Amino acid sequence: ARLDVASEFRKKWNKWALSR
Repeated sequence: ARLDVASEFRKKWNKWALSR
């Protein structure tokens, strides 16, 4: 399964959008 990771990666990227 690549959902737990694919989802976790979205959380780490979200900070980039909120920081940018």
